[PDB]
Amino acid sequence: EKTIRIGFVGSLLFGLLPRIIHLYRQAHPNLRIELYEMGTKAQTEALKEGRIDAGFGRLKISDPAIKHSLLRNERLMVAVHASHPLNQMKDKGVHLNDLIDEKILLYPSSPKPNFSTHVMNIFSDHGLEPTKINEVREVQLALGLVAAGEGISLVPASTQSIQLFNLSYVPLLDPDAITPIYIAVRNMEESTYIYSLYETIRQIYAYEGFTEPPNWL
Amino acid sequence: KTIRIGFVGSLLFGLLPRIIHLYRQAHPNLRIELYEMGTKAQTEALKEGRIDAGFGRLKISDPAIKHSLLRNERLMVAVHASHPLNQMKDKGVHLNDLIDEKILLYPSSPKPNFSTHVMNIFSDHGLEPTKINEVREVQLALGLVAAGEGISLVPASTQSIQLFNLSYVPLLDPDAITPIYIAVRNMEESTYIYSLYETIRQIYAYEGFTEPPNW
Ligand SMILES: [Cl-]
Repeated sequence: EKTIRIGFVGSLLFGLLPRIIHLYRQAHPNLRIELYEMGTKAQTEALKEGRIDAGFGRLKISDPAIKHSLLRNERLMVAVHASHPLNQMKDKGVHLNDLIDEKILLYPSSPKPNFSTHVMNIFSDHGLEPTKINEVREVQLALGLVAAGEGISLVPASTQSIQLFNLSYVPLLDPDAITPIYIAVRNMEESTYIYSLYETIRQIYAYEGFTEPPNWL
Repeated sequence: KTIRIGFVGSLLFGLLPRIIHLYRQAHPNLRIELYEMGTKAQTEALKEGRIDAGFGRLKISDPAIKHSLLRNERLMVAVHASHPLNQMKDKGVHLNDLIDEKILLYPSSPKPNFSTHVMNIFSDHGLEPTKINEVREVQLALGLVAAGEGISLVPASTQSIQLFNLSYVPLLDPDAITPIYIAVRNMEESTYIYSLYETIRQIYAYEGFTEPPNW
C-alpha cells in the first residue's frame, strides 16, 4: 500500500488532467492515488509540508523549497453572450484591445497571485487598462454569469468542455493571450512515482499531438 | 429598481441564465444583482431581505417564505465510458444497480442540500450505498468520475459539461428526479417578481415544458 498525493486546481478537470490520472491509475494498480483540490498558491505549503507530492497549477510562484516544470500553455478565449458584437468574430478571433470597455469577470476569489493576476498583467503589458472588472469565485460561475448577460470573461480553451445556451467562446489572437499549466514538486530529486507521473503526462500530450515534448528533463 | 436574485451555482448549467437574460432585456432600467448561494442560505436571505427571489434545489418550509415548484429535472448517473453501467445507457438503470459503486456526493455546503435528497431517494427504497464520498461541487465529482474514481448522481442539465470519456446514463426510478424551486417572501407582490415569473413561463413554453402554477 503505497500512496501518492496530487494537488490540483479544480478547473483543470475541464482539460487533460482526468485522462492523465486515469492512465496513471491503469499503470499503477497497487498505488493509492489521493486527489486534493487546491489553488496554485496553496500548493506551495502543501508540498513543503508533505500534504501533497505534486501539484498541478496555473502559474509559477517562486519558493526556494519547491521547483516547477511548465507542462504547456493553453490559449485564452473570450467567453461572451451570443448576442454580443464580439461573437461576430467567433471564427476569426479578437484582440485584448477590443475588450477594454467591456465588463470583465475575473476569477478565482482565492488569495493572490492567482489565475487572474496574469490576465490583468497581459493587458498592462500592452498599455491597456480594462475599465470594468468584477471578481467572481471560479470560472464555471463566470461562464454561467456571461450566459446570463453579466459581461464577458477571459477563460482557458479547456473550459469549452462547458457549453451553455447562448454562450460563445471567441479566440484571443494576441500571442501572449495564453495561460500556463505548471507541475510543482519539492525542490529535490523526484520519486519514481513522480517520474512515472511525468511520463504519463508526456503520453497524454503525445496523443493530443503536442510537441516539445514536454520538454522534459 | 433593483432586484436581488439568489441561485444555486449549478443551476447556471440549465435554463436559468436564458431566463435571466430574457428578463434583463425586458427591464432596461432594472439593476439585477445575482448572488450564488445554497438553498439553505436563500431561505434566510429572503427573510432578511438580502435577496428578493431564490432559485434552489429543495424546499425549506418557512411561514415567511412561499415556494413554487418550477419543474423536476431527471437525475442521471455520471460514469466513465468503460463502466459496466454505461452498457445500459439506451435503456437506463435503476437506483438499486448503483449500490456497490463508489458514489461521489456533492456539494459540501451546509445541509440540507442536493446530496441530502440524493441519499434520501436511496433511503426511501431501503437502499444503502456502501461506498460514499462527499466532494465540494458538481465539477469535482464529474472530473473525478472521468479520472476513474467513482460514479455520481447528477441533474440532467449537468450534460452541459462534456468531459473526455465521461458518459451520462438515465435513471429509471420515477422519483429519481430533483426539483427546481423559486422562493420569494410570503407577501411579495412586486411587479418585477411577477415579470420574473412570466419570463420563466415564456422560456418553459418555448422548451415544451409544463407551465408553472401560481403566482
Ligand atoms: Cl477557476
